[PDB]
Amino acid sequence: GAMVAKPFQRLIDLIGHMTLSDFTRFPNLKEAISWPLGEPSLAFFDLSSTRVHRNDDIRRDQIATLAMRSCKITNDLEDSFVGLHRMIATEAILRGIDLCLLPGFDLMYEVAHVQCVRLLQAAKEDISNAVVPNSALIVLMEESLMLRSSLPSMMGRNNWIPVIPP
Repeated sequence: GAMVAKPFQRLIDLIGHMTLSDFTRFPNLKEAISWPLGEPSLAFFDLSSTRVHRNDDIRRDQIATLAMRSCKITNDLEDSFVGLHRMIATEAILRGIDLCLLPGFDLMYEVAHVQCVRLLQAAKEDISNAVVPNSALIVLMEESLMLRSSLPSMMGRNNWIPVIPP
């Protein structure tokens, strides 16, 4: 059916035009977008943005592939969507994200939402290590500012574990 809201749509649409190296240059941010695939990816942003020109015919295949790679079920497409929905809920519970926002109708949006929450918590740690801001970092700073005033609960728990340098 339809979701009750899509709180991070605007941020998603900004991130969908950025590039992977705008995030991978910062250690905590890199880790933020390395869930759920086990490598840094903007693919869920790309499929969720309202600004990205995509082709509908191949959307369905891309979504299937992303689900299968996330949860590692490849033998049944519907099991893999269940599997990805489970990953979403698992991470959202840890992040303190309200599960009413994530009913599993638009799994691409839901992963990007959870990644946004990860990014906003991760940015604080990179900033307190005095990284050099780029426009990706500034966008995250601005969204946090807006939320601290509007609806601080949308950012979840302040429980990001800092990445340790190699």
